Amino acid sequence: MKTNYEIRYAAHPEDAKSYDTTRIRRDFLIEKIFVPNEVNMVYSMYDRMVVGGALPVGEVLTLEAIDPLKAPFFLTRREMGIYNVGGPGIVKAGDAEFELDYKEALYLGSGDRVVTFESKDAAHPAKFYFNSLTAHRNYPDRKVTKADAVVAEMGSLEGSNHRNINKMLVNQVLPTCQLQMGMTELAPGSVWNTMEAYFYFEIPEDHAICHFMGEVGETRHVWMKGDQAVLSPEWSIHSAAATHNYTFIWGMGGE
Amino acid sequence: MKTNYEIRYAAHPEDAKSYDTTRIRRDFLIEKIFVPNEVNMVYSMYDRMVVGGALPVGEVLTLEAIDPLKAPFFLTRREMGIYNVGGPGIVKAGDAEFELDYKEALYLGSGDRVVTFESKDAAHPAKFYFNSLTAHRNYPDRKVTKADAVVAEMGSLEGSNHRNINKMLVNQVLPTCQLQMGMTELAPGSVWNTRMEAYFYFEIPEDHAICHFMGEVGETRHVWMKGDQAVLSPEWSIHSAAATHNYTFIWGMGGE
Repeated sequence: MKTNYEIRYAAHPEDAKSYDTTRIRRDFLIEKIFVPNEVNMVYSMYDRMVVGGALPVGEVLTLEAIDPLKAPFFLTRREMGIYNVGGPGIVKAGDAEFELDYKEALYLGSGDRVVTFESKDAAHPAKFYFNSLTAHRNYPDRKVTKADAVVAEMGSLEGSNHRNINKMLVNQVLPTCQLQMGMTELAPGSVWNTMEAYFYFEIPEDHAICHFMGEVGETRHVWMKGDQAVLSPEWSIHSAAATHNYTFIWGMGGE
Repeated sequence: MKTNYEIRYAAHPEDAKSYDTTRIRRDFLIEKIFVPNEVNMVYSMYDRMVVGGALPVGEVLTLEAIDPLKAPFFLTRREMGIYNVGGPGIVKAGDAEFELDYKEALYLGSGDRVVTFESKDAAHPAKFYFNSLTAHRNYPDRKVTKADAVVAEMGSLEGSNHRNINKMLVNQVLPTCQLQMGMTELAPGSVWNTRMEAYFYFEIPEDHAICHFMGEVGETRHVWMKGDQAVLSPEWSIHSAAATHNYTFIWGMGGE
């Protein structure tokens, strides 16, 4: 068991236009999400979003109240949405207990509760990706699958952007303070996705995603792999083109 | 008829990494290729490649020996590859005469000859796109169509890069000094295109765009392009591209 976190500052669009590739990767790209028996987190000064991953491999991992939360429990005054993008797993929060398989999601509300992550089989570990935002009041926990989602079909073969948007941890489904999350699945041969955090997965290891950012007319990009996330500022665009189809999770807060 | 040209200098990758979007567009993108009864040309200090277009609309257009050539004729000490990407047209070079329809190509060798471009019907004008490099000896002219091409099918549905590479003005088909050119046609639903190279994109709807990548590996940039535009790709630069729709592109290269 080990928790790593880092704080990342927000930025001005006028300054970001001069960033080089190294600077863009340092500030926006999150490369180290899943490491065996680690919980790895980025605390973003864009709306105080925490983006993280937990990878239990023969251990139960605890969600620790990192220093910048200034709270005895991670969810003391926070809410979070969790997706499993690996093998079957279990999330516990206080005495509540949820089974999550591949591509299933879970909202947890505020409260002084111990949160733990575990895999049913260490040979096929759970990969828990999560976003978290502040929460000034509790709302009930809910497990949410694609079955409970508002689905929207978009794009076409011609435009290489045929995809299903699964709106899951959204206002139409369940109450939350500010966190909204969903999952969008590109059809075979579609590669375009025509503050927000984007996490990409279900893409082979030899392929890549070009994630776009910056202001219109001054666009930049960052090259990403599966199981990596990116912070997309309020002032930034957020298109992506990969070298193969993929799925991605999106999350957002604020106003 | 009017001829416009501009000279564009080469760049060091160390300097290019600080270019903003405006500077990248200015130096690397060739936005204005086809204008009625103009020949528009760029002379690049990357291998002294000339990239240009000629759009004859009720006029016969002459290929002029622009000043940076310092020669009595454009082809005095040069060779060129022409593609027609519009309606039927005719290229004359000296007393030689070549009919070019859509997606047909033509190599002209060096020599003191007048070259002209014309459309058969002004209502359906020919769109002549060309690349030219220096040539220290003559090689015979030749028209080359897809039927003459060394064709290689590449990619797949899954990689959105299913394409036919038509290697047309290449060493396997005909001798040239250094110029080689070909045409790659992406399948419906495929958008990815893969020394100094020039890329020209077409057969894509007006409302769609090509995102052309450039820069060193680990320091990449991009430029958004439209159909009937070209881009110069330095020897130190990557050259992949992803469009929002399928397309065809012509490629030309020289050097070593």
